Amino acid sequence: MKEYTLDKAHTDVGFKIKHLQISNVKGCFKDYSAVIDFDPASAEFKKLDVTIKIASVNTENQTRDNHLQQDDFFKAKKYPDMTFTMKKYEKIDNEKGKMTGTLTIAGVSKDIVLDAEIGGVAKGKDGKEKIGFSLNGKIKRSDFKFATSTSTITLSDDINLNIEVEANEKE
Amino acid sequence: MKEYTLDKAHTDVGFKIKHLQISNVKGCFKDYSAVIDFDPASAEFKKLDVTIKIASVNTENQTRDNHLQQDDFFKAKKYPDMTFTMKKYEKIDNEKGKMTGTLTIAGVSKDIVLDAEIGGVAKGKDGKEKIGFSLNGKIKRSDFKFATSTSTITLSDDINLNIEVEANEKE
Amino acid sequence: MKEYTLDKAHTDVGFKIKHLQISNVKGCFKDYSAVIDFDPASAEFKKLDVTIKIASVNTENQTRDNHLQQDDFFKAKKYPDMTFTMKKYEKIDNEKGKMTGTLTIAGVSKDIVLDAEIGGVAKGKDGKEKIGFSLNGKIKRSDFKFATSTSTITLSDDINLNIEVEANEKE
Amino acid sequence: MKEYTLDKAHTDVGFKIKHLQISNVKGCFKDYSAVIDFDPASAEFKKLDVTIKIASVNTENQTRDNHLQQDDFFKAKKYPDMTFTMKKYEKIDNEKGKMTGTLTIAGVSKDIVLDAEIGGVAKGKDGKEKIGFSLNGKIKRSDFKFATSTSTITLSDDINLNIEVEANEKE
Repeated sequence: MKEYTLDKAHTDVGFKIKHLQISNVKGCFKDYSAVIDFDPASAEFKKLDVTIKIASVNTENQTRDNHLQQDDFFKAKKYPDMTFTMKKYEKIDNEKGKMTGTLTIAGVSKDIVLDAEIGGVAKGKDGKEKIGFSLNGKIKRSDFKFATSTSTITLSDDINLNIEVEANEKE
Repeated sequence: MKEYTLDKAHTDVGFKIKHLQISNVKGCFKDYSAVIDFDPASAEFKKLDVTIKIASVNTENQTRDNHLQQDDFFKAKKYPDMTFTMKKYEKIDNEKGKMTGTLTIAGVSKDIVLDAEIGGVAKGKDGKEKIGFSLNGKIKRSDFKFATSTSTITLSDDINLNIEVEANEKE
Repeated sequence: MKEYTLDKAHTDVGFKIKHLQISNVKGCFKDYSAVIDFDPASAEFKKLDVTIKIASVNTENQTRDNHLQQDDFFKAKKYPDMTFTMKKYEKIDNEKGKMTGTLTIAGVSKDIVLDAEIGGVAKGKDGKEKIGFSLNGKIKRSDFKFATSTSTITLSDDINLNIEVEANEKE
Repeated sequence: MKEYTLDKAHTDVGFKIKHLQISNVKGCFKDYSAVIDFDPASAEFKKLDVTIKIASVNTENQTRDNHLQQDDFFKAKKYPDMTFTMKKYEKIDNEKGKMTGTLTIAGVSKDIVLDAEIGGVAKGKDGKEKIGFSLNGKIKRSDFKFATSTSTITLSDDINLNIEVEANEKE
């Protein structure tokens, strides 16, 4: 038997413990097209049709973006683009209305409601029109059989859409 | 009715989705004392008794460390220190043995097994002894009624102990 | 050395593994009062004020109901009842409208939107009026600092309200 | 405007909220073979080699068992059986020892340690030998690239082995 004294400098009294952390993935699409018909006399949308290139996704992370394109997500090879087609705008007042339309994600289509909020209608610098509005709403991955392999525990079943639009008149 | 064209520069086609991520909290204690009795003739521990100042915790994060001291964790005001007392060392070979002892966390005591691995026995520069060994083992929060408020989902019930020791002879 | 043969009848080749499962808690309140003013000429609500006795909760489970009354949830001793007060009904059509009101949970108050769906307006058997409608909407625990101790991982931050009402005229 | 009174009998003041629950899957295998060489003079194992038919899994649930056989788990078509081969038994005392061996799950092989606990050595009714022992240890899914598609959040990375054996002498 012999007695020792720790060398505190090369001793580590250590532990490891596993925890969960919840976080929002925020993202946009860099490339999309839209057709916008709007009547400032009555603050009603007449036609709103959007096409989004799945390829142009951006969640501030290079390799998750690539991963989004694969079979367990978008299947961008087979289904390059997602689309929204307005079917009905039901006015609440000049600032607010309920928009109903058909969303299509990887070939599966469902009708969704978005909350339209008109953040501002104007005549621009040059005397030609502008508008600024938002579309907001929650859709469920499950309604679109989207990313079915991934559990609703790991990744939320709810996707929150925030479409923020500025837009100028045509020709 | 009037037709518009998105201004892609001030338009954001955006989404938010919640996901979970698992991660290890790694930590040590900066301040502890120990008594170490070891027989290099037989590579057996004879006495190993450790006291750790809960206050000296470090998980590379200032405000979690403070939080660790509160009621839902250590209760460092009431129970300033955690202690380990060896009761039995059962040798496997010169490199390996099973250590049994009493761990006390916030006044609750349980007997635990650690896996002793002797990483090296030597005579130092000055002809006085040194040893380097590790103690490893898993303990359960639940066995110590520790952090009972926190679910075993958020934070794992299993804590992994890694004690890495270098140590020199006495007097 | 000696050779043995398993007795398959008293041998168990076993394993244990921990998994997570997501589930909806569904619940109602057995005891509440309400004041309902509604104009069948225009299908507009005029006044809707509800008081719910927290005590009368029911989630098909005896001991969770008790637990709901405690500090980490409702605090029913201090705050026996939750209340809803309509501030505005904005009509969409005769079947649908957006209801805005003040919800109060344990003394904290926030304005919420519910989706009113009029499932049917009638003159009853006896020539006196009836109506059947639903109020639906999502509120966030966090907006009401509700059950703050419980993580948004264990229990969802989103509560989904489904108020299903049948109701007859007065005097 | 007109005033109504709830019909409490056909009114439901309801809510839905999502929570997580952690649970142990307990399971065994109904069909396996083993070779057991053991020396009661010294309480040492000499050879222990086990083959388990993945097909014979049982987790008290019909359709999860089927699911276990598929690509995201066992791949029982390609890899019908898992195997354990003892490489070393290191004795602690007559009741306890550390067993090291090669586990093979779906063609991937790793060396694992089990804790042998001899629950009893005897001469049976007929004067022929019996033994009762347990093998216990934790293995990591990740070490065997097992069920890689499933997150370590949904399903724990740690599998706990409990092999409980009764066994009689040969010929």
